[PDB]
Amino acid sequence: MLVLGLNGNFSAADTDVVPQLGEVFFHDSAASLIRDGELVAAVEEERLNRIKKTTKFPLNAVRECLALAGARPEDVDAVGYYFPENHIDTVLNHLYTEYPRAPLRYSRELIRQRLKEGLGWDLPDEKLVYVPHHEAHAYSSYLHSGMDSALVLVLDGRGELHSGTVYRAEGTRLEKLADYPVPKSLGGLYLNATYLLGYGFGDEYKVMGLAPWGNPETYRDTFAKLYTLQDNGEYELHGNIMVPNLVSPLFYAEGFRPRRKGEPFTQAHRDFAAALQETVEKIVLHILEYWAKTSGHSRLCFGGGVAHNSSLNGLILKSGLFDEVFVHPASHDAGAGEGAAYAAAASLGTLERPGKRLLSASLGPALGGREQIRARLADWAPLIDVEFPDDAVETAAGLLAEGQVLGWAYGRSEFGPRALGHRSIVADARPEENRTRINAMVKKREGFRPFAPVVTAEAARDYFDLSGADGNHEFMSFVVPVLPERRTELGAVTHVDGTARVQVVSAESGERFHRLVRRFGELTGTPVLLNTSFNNNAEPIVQSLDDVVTSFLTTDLDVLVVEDCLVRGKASPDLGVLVPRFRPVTRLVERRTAGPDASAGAKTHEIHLDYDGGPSAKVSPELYELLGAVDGTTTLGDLAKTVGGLSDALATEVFALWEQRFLTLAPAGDIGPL
Amino acid sequence: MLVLGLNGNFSAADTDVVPQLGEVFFHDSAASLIRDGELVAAVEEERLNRIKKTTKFPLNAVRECLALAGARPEDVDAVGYYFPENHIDTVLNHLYTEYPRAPLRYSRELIRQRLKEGLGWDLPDEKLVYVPHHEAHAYSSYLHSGMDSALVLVLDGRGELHSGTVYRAEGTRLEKLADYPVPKSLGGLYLNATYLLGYGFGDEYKVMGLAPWGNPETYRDTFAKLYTLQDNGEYELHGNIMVPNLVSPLFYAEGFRPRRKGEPFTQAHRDFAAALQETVEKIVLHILEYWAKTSGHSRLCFGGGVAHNSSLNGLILKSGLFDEVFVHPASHDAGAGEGAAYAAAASLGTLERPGKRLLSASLGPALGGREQIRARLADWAPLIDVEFPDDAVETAAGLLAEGQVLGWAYGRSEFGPRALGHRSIVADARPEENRTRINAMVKKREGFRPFAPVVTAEAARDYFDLSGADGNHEFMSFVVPVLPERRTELGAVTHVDGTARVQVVSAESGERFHRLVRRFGELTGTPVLLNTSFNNNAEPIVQSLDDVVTSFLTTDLDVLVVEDCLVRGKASPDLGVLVPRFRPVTRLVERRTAGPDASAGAKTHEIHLDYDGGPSAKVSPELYELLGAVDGTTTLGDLAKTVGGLSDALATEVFALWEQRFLTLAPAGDIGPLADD
Ligand SMILES: COc1cc2cc(c1Cl)NC(=O)C[C@H](O)/C(C)=C/[C@H](C)[C@@H](O[C@](N)(O)OP(=O)(O)OC[C@H]1O[C@@H](n3cnc4c(N)ncnc43)[C@H](O)[C@@H]1O)CC(=O)[C@H](OC)/C=C/C=C(\C)C2
Ligand SMILES: COc1cc2cc(c1Cl)NC(=O)C[C@H](O)/C(C)=C/[C@H](C)[C@@H](O)CC(=O)[C@H](OC)/C=C/C=C(\C)C2
Ligand SMILES: NC(=O)OP(=O)(O)OC[C@H]1O[C@@H](n2cnc3c(N)ncnc32)[C@H](O)[C@@H]1O
Ligand SMILES: [Fe+3]
Ligand SMILES: [Fe+3]
Repeated sequence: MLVLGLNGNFSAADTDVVPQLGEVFFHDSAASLIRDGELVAAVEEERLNRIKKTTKFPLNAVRECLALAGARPEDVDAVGYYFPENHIDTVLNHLYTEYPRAPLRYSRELIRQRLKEGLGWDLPDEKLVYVPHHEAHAYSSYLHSGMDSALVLVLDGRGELHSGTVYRAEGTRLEKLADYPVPKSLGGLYLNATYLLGYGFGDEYKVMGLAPWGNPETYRDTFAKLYTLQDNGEYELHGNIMVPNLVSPLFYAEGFRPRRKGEPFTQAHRDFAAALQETVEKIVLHILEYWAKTSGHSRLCFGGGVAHNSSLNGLILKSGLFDEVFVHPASHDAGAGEGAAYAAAASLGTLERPGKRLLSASLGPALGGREQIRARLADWAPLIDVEFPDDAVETAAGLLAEGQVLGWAYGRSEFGPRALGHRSIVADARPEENRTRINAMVKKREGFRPFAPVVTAEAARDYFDLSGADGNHEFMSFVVPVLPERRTELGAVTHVDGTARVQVVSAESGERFHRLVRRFGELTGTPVLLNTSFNNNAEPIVQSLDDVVTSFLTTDLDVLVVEDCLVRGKASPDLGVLVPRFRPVTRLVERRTAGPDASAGAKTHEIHLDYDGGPSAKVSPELYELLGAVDGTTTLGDLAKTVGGLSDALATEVFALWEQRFLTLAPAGDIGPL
Repeated sequence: MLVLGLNGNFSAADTDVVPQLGEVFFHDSAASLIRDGELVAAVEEERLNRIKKTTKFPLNAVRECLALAGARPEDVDAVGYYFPENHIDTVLNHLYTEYPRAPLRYSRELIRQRLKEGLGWDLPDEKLVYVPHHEAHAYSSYLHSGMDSALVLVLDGRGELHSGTVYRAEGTRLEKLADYPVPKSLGGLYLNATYLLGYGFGDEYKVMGLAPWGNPETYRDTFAKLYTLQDNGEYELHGNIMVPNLVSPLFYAEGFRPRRKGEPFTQAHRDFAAALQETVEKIVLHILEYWAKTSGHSRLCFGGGVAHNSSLNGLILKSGLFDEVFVHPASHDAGAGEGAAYAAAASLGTLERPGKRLLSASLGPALGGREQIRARLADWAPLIDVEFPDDAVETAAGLLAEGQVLGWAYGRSEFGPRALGHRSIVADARPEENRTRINAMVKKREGFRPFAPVVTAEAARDYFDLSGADGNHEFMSFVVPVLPERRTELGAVTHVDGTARVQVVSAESGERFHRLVRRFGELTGTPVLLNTSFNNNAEPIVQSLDDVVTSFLTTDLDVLVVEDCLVRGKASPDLGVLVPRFRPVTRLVERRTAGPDASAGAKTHEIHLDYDGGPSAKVSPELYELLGAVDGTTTLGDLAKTVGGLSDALATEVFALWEQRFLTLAPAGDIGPLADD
């Protein structure tokens, strides 16, 4: 039994199903492969097309999952999709009425067209199974919990008809106990409030990271007008007929002005986040306190996108409601695509389930074999020096104790948004300056942002207060208090409220990462490391070896440890050996506007990425002429000859387009099949 | 007492408040001027920036209105805005949360800045009065009716809180009787249904025009699921949590598939439109039966964008519920902007009302004086031939009897969507072939589109059944039956169901136009002319002389009559003398896309208009080099020398771009400041 789980929209690589398709229309595209009830491969398409939270069809992710399982398309028994057929088709139909040129191609045709053109796979209609959205979520959260009975809560933005569902799980059987309608969505509320702080979709864990810095008293009574806790676990949210945002009209009325991009976060902003975070905690625990005593379950699985609110999770944990809580590492819509596979298996036959709680998220493609990795790093020789230590883990621990900030790339990439020892950036967790520098120089992000610690399983309770229910901490699902007497020791990973979004690494969850953290503690007295995700501000988590090296050279990391190799940047790196290649979304424009006296304005030159929310950048006339000559095989040095050679000015300008990922710069060739 | 009325959004000429601002966010921008209670001036901004139903701030319209009234900006005593301040500023706030780089400027700051930068007018804060949206509509519709009391129904898409409002009007007082919430919008219902026919915002009247071609029984039981008539004049519309459209999910579930661009209208399309039109009539008649009995009133003023549904208006007329029915020529938001002026006068002091019923929509800027018109037509000499007849009306009447289609441009331009004898295209109404002749070869639009007749006040009742009630027919607000014994005589202007959207021109509403139609009737025994708007598919109704000449040269009209001058197109017109100018929204672009093997794709060159829903067109490398050198003074022929000269190929390509209005092509200079009459 081999079943493919699918989620996302149906856009090709270079175009969208309608032009400029909005970024929220079936996002977080991914493919999951389960076989005999075990989850053998999972990767979000964002890692492969390099578009964060992409909507495009997860074609590459399917191909990558088939390869990791050693399977051909013909070997797959069923395909699940994380929404009912009528719902996705009605939304497609709506997009079509707004874009009268788009052909009427609905989801069944589009899935079968993508799989046939992109993999040579004629999917039979009988094998494609559509699935209720929260049923998919619930399966994913619950079957990977290691529990035989539980209460499953699914809260997200919305499914086909509900914003929240409560399930009873026993064995492999789900039983609905409750749902909440779409206009009560807590993910809708949280996204709605997020737009008031200059953020947009995807930024909601920044708002959650800002809330501890604020006082939830200021706007407590303002938010109180937007919801009412009712009896027997019910609640109402209170809408308006002004704008499609639940939060802005009332806060506008009260003098609150939405933050602009590039403006500092004022104390009024910090208090807003705090009040928002408190509201959602109040409602969810209201729901949970009720359904805990009503259904009788002492164990909770929490899924849906809202279950990535680690702060909420840490408060469910510290409440007394449950003895055991489980959260999947992908609880957002990519997790729901995995669930669709389990739900498809159950509709055609019986449902095989995992036999242990999921401990590792390391489920994507790997970097390659020892020899193709060494061969590909040779192709980067004009930019990097490489060492091969006897014990890279031992060497990396020493470098970490010397104050070096490392990139750490090993094995298969992490499914879900957190890095857990396979595509990580790590540093000493003790100096509070490391939070300031890694925020401002490395990840190039907002100073208020916290940093998550990884601690060994054996020293966890020496540092963090895990009391209350037993939660799973392998995937950074829970915010926990740092023990008061350790807060100054762990200055980089302790937040303003004394909490941390902790990962507890064990030999069974990540053997090599546990080795790194244990050996660091033997050298320093502190088996705790700072562990942020290995990506700059312009990209999702790095996937391939070329991704890892590109990101290392274009961020300000000290050393890269990739599959036992020690990589450092060359003194004077030679950008001219690198082969420029357009991304399928890369676009070059020469534009003239109206000018003074109804004239043609002066020319400008822009590179941009052709998707909703995609960035853009001005380029010189010289580089505009250079990038126009890109053929995918000629190096940047030989291309630059047609504008008179690769001057230092041009290489710097290219280096900045590279850092914003406007196009691919990598040595000739590629690593080859893994 | 001099009051400015404003409506629309606050975008500049060359950008929008937020980028690519949606075409629905405060549309049909217009300025209006009332002095001592009379509407002295009013033009929609679309006429001046040439963007149909534009949302941009109506700064030009304001300047035109001040000049037609001989007023300094500092002479204005109050400015009125057609929405309340919390509402527009809350919508702006929402646009600002979705575009976090947009400066936080709300409506009061934005109105003042457009008037200080654009006119030098430091607007005092105490002069700006914001007005409830259906209150503005109501004033416009009732103060021009000539009625001393009436029931007022305002039914549009949306105001701050309502989608329909019912008033009692006595003298100058409005008294609210009822309302319907936003989710019951019939305007919204109609626009939702328009999207399923491959059309969009601004095409509703096309959908109304298609409805007679179809049988409302096919989808009658399907629409019945979307609404319910209730007691006490209430109705419910039945939503869904699937998509922001009331109609599409149910029809998708029953196999209805929305029309694509360029597809022919199938019988199911025609039936859908018919069933859609039958529903809105049924509901609006259900509202009105109740409020005509309950208020007991015999006079009705109907306002809001839904009141441009002339089919609905005629059915209301043929119902025996009212004795009189009045409809303002601009019942869409441009009229709320006028009404906003009155409501500001009522708020700030006393409300002066119009003496008589409004008879003529001819409230815009005028073409110009006799001398400067002759001078400007001289600049156009390389492309046109011009005669100066002794009686142009008499010359025109014979031409029309001869079978020519005529451009007709006189005086001040018509407020509202209808052309009524000041910016019109006119032809013999008798031959049925003249429909496809003027549709397919002149307007260049769908052929099903029927054509409106203009009849004389004297002959009117000899051709149309104006019975049922006394409706005002000076603005084509009412569709009426054509008398069966005349339906064959009037072949170009009789729809498939026997009806017509009649203008009735009198010596009082439009003298010159009335003489024209009367004379043609003396020459033919049929005092009916076909009357359509003077504009091709890519522009609103023309405004300036250069607009009128441009439009004549880029359509296939036989003759143009413009202020007593007869203009025809030269055998070979000389495009080289026209001076190209960029419009503020013109963008010229060289584009490269991703190619195979991760390469750079092909350089495509294109011109486009940078506003939501604006057109675009591919251009040759040679025209791209030429257009990029446009300096706004040098002629096309002199610019063309930098690429080898204006070859016939380039002139054709430029001409096709001219025809789609991508840029302004016009002789050097302008007609100059429009002089005083
Ligand atoms: C113009 O036309 C329409 C317009 C609209 C609706 C429609 C139409 Cl047609 N009509 C339809 O039907 C939509 C259809 O159905 C659809 C696209 C459904 C997709 C699959 C659904 O995706 C899901 N299932 O919500 O994915 P999930 O990954 O689990 O979670 C994600 C949620 O969780 C929260 N969240 C994450 N992180 C934290 C944290 N750390 N703390 C607290 N909250 C957090 C997030 O904040 C977010 O709210 C997308 C969705 O919800 C949208 O906002 C993301 C609301 C979108 C609503 C609109 C655009 C108005
Ligand atoms: C994304 O943000 C949105 C989207 C919608 C609504 C609102 C908002 Cl903020 N909220 C309002 O309040 C709208 C406001 O009042 C407005 C533009 C009023 C003009 C003058 C009316 O004409 C609106 C209509 O009637 C329009 O049909 C032409 C249907 C529009 C529905 C929409 C534009 C859906
Ligand atoms: N704020 C606001 O809405 O302005 P507004 O007074 O100009 O009305 C526009 C509305 O009238 C509806 N509408 C326009 N023409 C229509 C027609 N011929 N039939 C029905 N509805 C129509 C249109 O589809 C849209 O819902
Ligand atoms: Fe979800
Ligand atoms: Fe309106």
